[PDB]
Amino acid sequence: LPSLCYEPADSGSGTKSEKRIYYNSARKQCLRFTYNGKGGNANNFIHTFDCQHTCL
Repeated sequence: LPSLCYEPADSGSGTKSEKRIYYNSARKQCLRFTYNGKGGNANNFIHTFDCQHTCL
């Protein structure tokens, strides 16, 4: 599994409230989280398919 799949979810730093998807490596599921617009890390997908295809 790619190392980004174990990066913790990170809302970043902006002022937005975007709905994003991250891979929860403890649960082995792609779940919703809130992203603020800027920053964060690579465990941050626009769609669920992107997440499931990368980390499952």
